Amino acid sequence: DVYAQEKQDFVQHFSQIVRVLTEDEMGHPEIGDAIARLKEVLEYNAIGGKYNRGLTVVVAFRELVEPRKQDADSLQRAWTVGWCVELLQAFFLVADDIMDSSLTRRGQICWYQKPGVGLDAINDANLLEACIYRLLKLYCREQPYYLNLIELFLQSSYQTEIGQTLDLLTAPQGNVDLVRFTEKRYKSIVKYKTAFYSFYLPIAAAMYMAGIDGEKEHANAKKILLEMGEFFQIQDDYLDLFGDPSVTGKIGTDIQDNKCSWLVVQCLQRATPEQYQILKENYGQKEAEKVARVKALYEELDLPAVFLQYEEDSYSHIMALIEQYAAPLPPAVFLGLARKIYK
Amino acid sequence: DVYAQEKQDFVQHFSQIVRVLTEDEMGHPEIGDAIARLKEVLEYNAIGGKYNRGLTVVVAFRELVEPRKQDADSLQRAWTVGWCVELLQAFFLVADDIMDSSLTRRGQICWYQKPGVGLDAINDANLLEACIYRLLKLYCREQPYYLNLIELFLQSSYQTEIGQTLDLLTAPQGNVDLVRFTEKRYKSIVKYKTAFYSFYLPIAAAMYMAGIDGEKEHANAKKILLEMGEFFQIQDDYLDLFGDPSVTGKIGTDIQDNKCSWLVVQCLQRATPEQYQILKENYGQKEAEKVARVKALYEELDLPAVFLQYEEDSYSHIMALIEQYAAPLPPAVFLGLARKIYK
Ligand SMILES: O=C(O)Cn1c(C(=O)NCP(=O)(O)O)cc2ccc3ccccc3c21
Ligand SMILES: O=C(O)Cn1c(C(=O)NCP(=O)(O)O)cc2ccc3ccccc3c21
Repeated sequence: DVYAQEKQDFVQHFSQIVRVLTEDEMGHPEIGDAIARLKEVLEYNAIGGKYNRGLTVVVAFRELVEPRKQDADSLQRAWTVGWCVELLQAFFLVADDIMDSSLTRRGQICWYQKPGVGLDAINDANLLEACIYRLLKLYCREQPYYLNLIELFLQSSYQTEIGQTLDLLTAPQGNVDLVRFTEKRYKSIVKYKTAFYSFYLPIAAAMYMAGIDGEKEHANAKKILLEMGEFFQIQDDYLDLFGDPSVTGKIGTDIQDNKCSWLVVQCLQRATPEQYQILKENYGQKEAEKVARVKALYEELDLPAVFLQYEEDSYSHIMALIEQYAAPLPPAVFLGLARKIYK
Repeated sequence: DVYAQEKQDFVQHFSQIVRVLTEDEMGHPEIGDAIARLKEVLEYNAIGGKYNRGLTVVVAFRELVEPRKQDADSLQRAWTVGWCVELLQAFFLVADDIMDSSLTRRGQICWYQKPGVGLDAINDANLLEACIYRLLKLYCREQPYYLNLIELFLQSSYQTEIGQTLDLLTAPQGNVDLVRFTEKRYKSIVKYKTAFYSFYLPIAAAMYMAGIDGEKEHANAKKILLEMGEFFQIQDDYLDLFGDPSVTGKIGTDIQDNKCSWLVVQCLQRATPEQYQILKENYGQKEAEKVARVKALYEELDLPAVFLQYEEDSYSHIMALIEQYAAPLPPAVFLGLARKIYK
């Protein structure tokens, strides 16, 4: 697989990414100690995940570009830009983990939870953000898509930040209100907090690198990718509760955390006044006796079937979008991504 | 005064800055609630300070530009770019306040300390950062210095972030170590965390807007401004303990907070082994009986006189730099700034 294959070269390029970002220490040894911490920040936070968003940039670049323009440098820039997406993600996860008072990320202790870190991780998160642009300058300054990538990563940060503000306003840290749990809000949080940075940003970066800078091509790609974003999160929320924790490699947290999940949204859309009250109680509770009750109400409301139906219609919808908006790009750009997301 | 005069127009432009940043709500009412919070973030965090860094951009722009090129739009962009510096500063202060577990900023409750905020202020700090670039795109996209300003604000964020990492490594939250309190470190923290963003960034922004984009002109300006930065912080640390709290409008916190202040650095440079131990005890302590002891040791070591001597040599040094590096810029750019900083 394009992904399974290149995952090695992508992860092996990280050694250079680090060497390169820890090279301004040469002229200024005065800040060596801060760069030593900056190294530790990257090693701990950019490494450990699936690298799929970062890999998408590499994969999409190969697919969008004529094989003769794929020289040593072009690929060095594709891996780098791929890494910038991972670095952007590392910056959000470090900060999101602080904000939601989390204990683990990828089964490991959250960076801020590590001794000697704590709220210093707020600065660490900022340094991860700074590196996107440091690399972008180091590898793409002379490229004609340079300004386009800076603006893309910047728009992408803003979009996520807006999404996060929306999420935070919707599900506060100790507020059992389901009035603000509307589908219009769920769809909105997903567009801003996840869909944009996870699906639009990686393909869009490759597009700019390929010379595809047109507003219409990007609008067409944005149309397709944002809908893939929407499904990804809906499936993520379904799998959170009904997924097999062996294959998923994670156990259900959603209900216990008062999350505006797709499941609750649907539950709230299809619930008798008493069923609303049953939820109004058991939601946001750490107690296994209470978590079991919601799981049971969702099941009673045939949400696994409502999800199955949604998955069918969604894949049917994405194909319609790919048909309509992929042109003039290679449909494979989108088809490859959809295959990895759907089942 | 250029400052005292324009402070009104600068502060009155903030109403537009806000209107403009809260205008993407028109096409997307779906995120209205997040923008409503985004409004509250700006009103609370960008307003309330002296606006001197922001004002420097306006003042320097007028001084660097031929009065005929100063049309409605040019000034609208100068006020905006001025505001971006304030927004950059707002982003650091919100985050620094969280990190150092502070109670007040400009005598008012810290944004994060306000009910319903807390660590959500980490995201708020990011939104303040996002706005720099949102405004930059809104007002300067079509200007030839556009990319130069994005890179400037970005380099400036990185520099401060590095400075902050350095500071955090030097003075941890409950670590009485004076081994790392060297002058080389003090000078380093000051260059990165303050001098760059406070003095280089504002003048540099005006320079780019004026067409002054040359590496040498910027190196020459950087030479002068970074030294002004160094004094500013040294005076800030002196005034922290020995300033009249009426005129200063602030009371001494430094010693109680284990800060790598200029005073301690000098105290440590000129201290008998027993004087080292006297400090090793009383420093980082909240007790007024212990804070009085350090104040008394500094006095014993004639640091107010060591500072007076430093101020004299420093002003003498800045004038030498202005003589050597201001050309071809108007020396008044630098002279005006120095007058406001020195006594
Ligand atoms: O990485 C993920 O969370 C999901 N994911 C997966 C995935 O984990 N599939 C299950 P597996 O790794 O066990 O075989 C693949 C893949 C590809 C491209 C992507 C782009 C944006 C966002 C996600 C993406 C993505
Ligand atoms: O605003 C400040 O903290 C200091 N400050 C002052 C100042 O407060 N002077 C005392 P005052 O307001 O009571 O008369 C002025 C002035 C000007 C340009 C500056 C540029 C970068 C950084 C600081 C600056 C600056």
